[PDB]
Amino acid sequence: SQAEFEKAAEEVRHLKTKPSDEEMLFIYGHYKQATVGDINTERPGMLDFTGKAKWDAWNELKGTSKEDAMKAYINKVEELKKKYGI
Ligand SMILES: [Cl-]
Ligand SMILES: [Cl-]
Ligand SMILES: [Pb+2]
Ligand SMILES: [Zn+2]
Repeated sequence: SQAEFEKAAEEVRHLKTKPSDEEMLFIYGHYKQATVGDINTERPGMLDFTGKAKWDAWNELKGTSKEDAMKAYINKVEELKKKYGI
């Protein structure tokens, strides 16, 4: 639900240990897919590697519905809370 999505977006900021870059990109990609939906931008160029990594994570989810990305985002945050603590 929307209230669960809001709770998860808050709780993920409070993990006691920083998740891996892969976990952080799962969170970023699904957050975008659950809100904007399919990627609507061009991949960052030049030396913006942080931007390219985020873009690639969101691009891989093209086709996923907002509702399914939201559910996966919430589930991942709950997984991260159990893994790292809050
Ligand atoms: Cl890193
Ligand atoms: Cl589904
Ligand atoms: Pb579905
Ligand atoms: Zn907070």
